[PDB]
Amino acid sequence: KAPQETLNGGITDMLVELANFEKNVSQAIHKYNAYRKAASVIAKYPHKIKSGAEAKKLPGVGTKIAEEIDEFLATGKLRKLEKIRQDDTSSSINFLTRVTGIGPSAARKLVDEGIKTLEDLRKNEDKLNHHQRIGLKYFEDFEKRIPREEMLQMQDIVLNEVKKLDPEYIATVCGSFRRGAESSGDMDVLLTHPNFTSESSKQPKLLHRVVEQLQKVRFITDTLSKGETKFMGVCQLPSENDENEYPHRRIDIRLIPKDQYYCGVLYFTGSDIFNKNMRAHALEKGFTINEYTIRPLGVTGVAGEPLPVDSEQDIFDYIQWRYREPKDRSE
DNA sequence: ATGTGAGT
DNA sequence: CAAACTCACA
Ligand code: NA
Ligand code: NA
Ligand code: NA
Ligand code: NA
Repeated sequence: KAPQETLNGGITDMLVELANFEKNVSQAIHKYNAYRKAASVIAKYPHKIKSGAEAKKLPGVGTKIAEEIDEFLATGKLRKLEKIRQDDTSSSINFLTRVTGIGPSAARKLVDEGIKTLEDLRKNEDKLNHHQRIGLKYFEDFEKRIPREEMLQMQDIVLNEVKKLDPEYIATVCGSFRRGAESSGDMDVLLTHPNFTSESSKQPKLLHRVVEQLQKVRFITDTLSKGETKFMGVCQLPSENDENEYPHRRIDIRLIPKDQYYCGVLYFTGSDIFNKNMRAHALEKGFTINEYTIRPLGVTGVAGEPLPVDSEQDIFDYIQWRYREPKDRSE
């Protein structure tokens, strides 16, 4: 058990790095696609590949990748990948990409202009948009881990402010934090209200009222993006008078229809492996579960009509599963 | 009925 | 989990 391999990680590591190079250093979408699928199919392969020709029999694996595998099998390396690794251009592109807001397109532009380091970026803030400038301002903070006792404190300020606005609101911090992790890198809040449903007249101000109120108490300090259903921004714990100021953190807040809430909470509580195991069991029972709904499945293996859900428990009830605590949703 | 770049 | 989905901006 077993579970995943583990058996050809060296090959698949090579191909994924090659894909990332071609996607976002070269502008070569087809090469990127081909490496990605070749990596994915090899990763499923239950035997330790001993030649390029053995890999070649797989669909997705052609002559060029088979030859790269020989070189990598024979030597312990691929010269082509050692050169990419040593390449200043590609390394600079990948570093700049760590800034939230900067992606391959803006990274290519910046490196072509000689912008490669944080210091370089901190001297050319006029080349960046608001998202990227906020990404840069807090670059160090946004790579920092977030202790659990911090997440909890963050939890009951957004939970409390939301209540004092209107007790009808339901807000939940999901992600690994919900499933019990000793640290996260981000806070992921799911928000809803009884008179926003998938059939209703929308009412955009549900999300804005809570965002505004969190800025008002100085929890939210910056905005990366903000629409009628989705907010992404920055928050901070209140510092103690003077002394140590807490690092700034990424927080997302998402408004979801009431009749779709618990499927979202379920889906964004994870974990990824749990989720896969759960939708797999659902299929065994004749149900399909996604982030929005759970639907029965018909004789022809296809049906719909969302089932009523006002609880995580309800989803479990339908697939005849004992309710699983988030605390034990690792697998 | 804008297209792309990003982030999740 | 990739894919689709939001949102920002040129
Ligand atoms: Na990125
Ligand atoms: Na300048
Ligand atoms: Na999280
Ligand atoms: Na996240």
